[PDB]
Amino acid sequence: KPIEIIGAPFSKGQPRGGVEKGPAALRKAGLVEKLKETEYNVRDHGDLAFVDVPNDSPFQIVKNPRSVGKANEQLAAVVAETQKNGTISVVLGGDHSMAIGSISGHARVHPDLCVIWVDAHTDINTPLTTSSGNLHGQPVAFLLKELKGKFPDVPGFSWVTPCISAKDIVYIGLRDVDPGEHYIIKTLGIKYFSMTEVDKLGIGKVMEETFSYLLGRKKRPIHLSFDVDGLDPVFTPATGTPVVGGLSYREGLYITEEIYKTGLLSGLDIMEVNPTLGKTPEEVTRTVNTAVALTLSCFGTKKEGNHKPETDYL
Amino acid sequence: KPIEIIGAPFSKGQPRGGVEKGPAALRKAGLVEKLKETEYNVRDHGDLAFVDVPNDSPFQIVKNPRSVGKANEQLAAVVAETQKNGTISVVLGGDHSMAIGSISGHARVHPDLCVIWVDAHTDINTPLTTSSGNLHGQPVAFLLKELKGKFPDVPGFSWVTPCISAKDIVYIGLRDVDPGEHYIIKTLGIKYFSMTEVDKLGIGKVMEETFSYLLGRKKRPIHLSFDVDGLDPVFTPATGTPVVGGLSYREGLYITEEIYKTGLLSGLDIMEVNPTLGKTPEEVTRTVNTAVALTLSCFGTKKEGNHKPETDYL
Amino acid sequence: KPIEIIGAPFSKGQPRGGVEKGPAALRKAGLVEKLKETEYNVRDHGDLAFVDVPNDSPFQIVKNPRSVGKANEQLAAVVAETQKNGTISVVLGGDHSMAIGSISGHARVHPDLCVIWVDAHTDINTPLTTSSGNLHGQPVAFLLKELKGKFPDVPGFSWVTPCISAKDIVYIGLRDVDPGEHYIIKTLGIKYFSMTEVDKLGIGKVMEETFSYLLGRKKRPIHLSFDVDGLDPVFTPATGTPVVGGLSYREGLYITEEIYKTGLLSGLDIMEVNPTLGKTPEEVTRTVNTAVALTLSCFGTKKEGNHKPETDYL
Ligand SMILES: [Mn+2]
Ligand SMILES: [Mn+2]
Ligand SMILES: [Mn+2]
Ligand SMILES: [Mn+2]
Ligand SMILES: [Mn+2]
Ligand SMILES: [Mn+2]
Repeated sequence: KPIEIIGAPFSKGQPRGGVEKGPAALRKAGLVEKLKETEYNVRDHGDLAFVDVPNDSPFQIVKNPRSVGKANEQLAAVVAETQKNGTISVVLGGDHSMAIGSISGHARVHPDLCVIWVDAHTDINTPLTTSSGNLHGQPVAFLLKELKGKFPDVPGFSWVTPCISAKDIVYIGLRDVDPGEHYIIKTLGIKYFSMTEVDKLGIGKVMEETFSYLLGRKKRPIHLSFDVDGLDPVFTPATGTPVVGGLSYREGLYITEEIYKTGLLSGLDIMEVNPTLGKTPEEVTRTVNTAVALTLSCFGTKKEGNHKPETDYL
Repeated sequence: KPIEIIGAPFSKGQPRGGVEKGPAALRKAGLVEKLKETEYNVRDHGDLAFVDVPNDSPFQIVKNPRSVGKANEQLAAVVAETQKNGTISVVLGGDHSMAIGSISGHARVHPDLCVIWVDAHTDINTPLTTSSGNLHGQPVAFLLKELKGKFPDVPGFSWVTPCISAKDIVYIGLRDVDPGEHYIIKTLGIKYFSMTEVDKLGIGKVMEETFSYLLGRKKRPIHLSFDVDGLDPVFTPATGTPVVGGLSYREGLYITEEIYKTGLLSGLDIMEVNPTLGKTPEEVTRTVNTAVALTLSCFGTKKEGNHKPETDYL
Repeated sequence: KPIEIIGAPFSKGQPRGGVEKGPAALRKAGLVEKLKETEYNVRDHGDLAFVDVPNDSPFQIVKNPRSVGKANEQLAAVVAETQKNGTISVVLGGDHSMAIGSISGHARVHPDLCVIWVDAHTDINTPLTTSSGNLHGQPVAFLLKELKGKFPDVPGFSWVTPCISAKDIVYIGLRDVDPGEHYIIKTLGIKYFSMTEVDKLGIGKVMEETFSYLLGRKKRPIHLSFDVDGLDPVFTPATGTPVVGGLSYREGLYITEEIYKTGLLSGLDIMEVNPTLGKTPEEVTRTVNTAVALTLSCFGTKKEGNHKPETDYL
């Protein structure tokens, strides 16, 4: 099967600045040429060009509503499209808000897909519950069925069609959940493994459950939405939402690693990688590199080593 | 139920200097206002005022005997008192030596209480076995029944009445135990989980045993004596007794976290936080903040998120 | 039983420079006097003197072939010798290439021995498969039976006699395996626990399997070849082959710790400790000290404390 890399230099989900420089920093780090070396075929679709909706008045709290809406509309399209041609979609963020289009597009071509969301946050706050109007913290809401109608209609997000239900998604990493967000997830009984779960079970066990829970019955495609801030800041320091006590490098890789072995990786999102947010070059480097790492992991690089089939190295 | 915060700016247990600035650095870090936001009621009883016994000759090895004795006498009083009025006692150290009064006072109002001691050390060295005469390393001894008489009588500690037996306490973190201390704990068969145990079992399992072991039969109150140096120096760098390979942040929180869920937290001690001991402001900050973290954890903040009951955020 | 410390200031296995200063930095750090304090007898055999074979032309890729061959010939001798007199052999590297002689000598006196290899690498690349000709990355190959003949004959390694088979060795730590190396290990079905395994199982479980796998049937001696780079660079920073996401300090100790408890430690190798490779004195210090740590662990120091038998400290 083939891979399709899609840039998503967007940053209006987050109030900060620099995440759009994400895909570029990733590419820069050799992400493609590297992916190239795996047993997958690679094509760099480039970075979507985003048209900034002039005069994007805040729809209440929600800021840059239309700017984001249109942004995601394009992406969901490009994604859906390449998904249609059976290529696995890899989106390079850009902030997590772009998630909406990535999943939406995907859903179209693969509606039975499930979602593995790795992040310190749920990003499931609704236009109402957000304490900011930052959409990079409301992705799961627009995509969620159960949350349909449960909030007004934001300008530009008219095209979104809740494409998944709480029994289709699993969180991993959570450690900073807003009262609303918590309520919402505890109410809709959404399966997750906050750091406490992980601490109690061990990444290993966590994956097992995560997998049998989302794939026990039907073996549907898997959409991995990996928020860089999900790993402790000690590995993914360059982000806008750093939270202490998060997934270790090793844990993070184990996840991407196990998900590779499932052979069901259909869609991937590498988000919140914000180059400008680095106390030192190192940090920014460190981040990106693990970012790249995770990515290759998802695609077969194994901590246990790799060799080319049908080839006697002796 | 309500909370009672009691400062314990003491430092004569340790030979170093700066721990008395502990409670202040904690307070400073927003510890109260933060605690305030939990579903507990809060009252800051202030920082006991300690009278330095002029001319405190070393009772043999034991240094600043009377200075400490009187220090703890006051605390055990204030503690006992507020415990009586059913408020959960939170002591901010100050060095671990102050533990004696914190537990003693507590014992009075709740003698059936058990103790969860988190620390890299046992601090169970007797006036005889200590290699220094530093009392901040002899707390468990004065409080221990089994060790009653097993050593001379120190000036000022005349008031102490061994209030617990080796089947009432559990250590977690141990990784630097003196030959004596070891002997003593292995002799009196005291239950513990040194880092090796934790490595073998996983904080999760460790808590399970820790809980069924100390609460299997009777569901007594729980006295948590948390020594900041119990976490790897990578989180709690600002202390006088740093030891490598200790509880991670995540582990440390899991503990306080589980103990919160038991609903039996009766007494707490936040010790050895020594502001002056920081290679950089960061370290000192980092420490304090996790210190605060642990504390709030004990009181309901959950890595998995928090929302207010009977409130539709929608 | 007694201990025999043998220096191996060698560095021609690695292209870098400084590892020969290893044993010295270790000694310097109190390694002996420390070991002395354990319930083992200690004798410092000194650091073998190595004669640099003048004009060591690269046998193809393999560099410094003869220089290394002769180096290991001496060691295998000294090792074999002291092993004969029933003393447990402790070799202080020096680069991992010296492993060949350490194991070889050992094998002679204890051919039924098994090997626990802790390292980020397999160092099982053959003169053919190496991408460099650096022998410090080919140890396991020369010692392996299955790999006998599977490659030309290197100058100076004429004396080596494949002394163990893939069912006698277990890797722990692996996270950087060359395509060849991988192939070779997956082909010969060699048991190992790469970081992914460890992440999935937990050092604890890993040791269990490691032990029942290598000692289930016969309780043979154990040869521990510990490559310093096996721990995350965050503890063992001073090495030529640092790899991210490796064994933690705690994990590393747990291993040496469990292996101590088996009572079967027959041979040990403390390698790749390269003093010159330190961004700061600290790093170099940090490394060495954990190096020493591991070592003492293997010999009875327990995170859970230590006391002298038949002695009432009361
Ligand atoms: Mn996110
Ligand atoms: Mn996030
Ligand atoms: Mn203490
Ligand atoms: Mn301590
Ligand atoms: Mn090696
Ligand atoms: Mn290595």
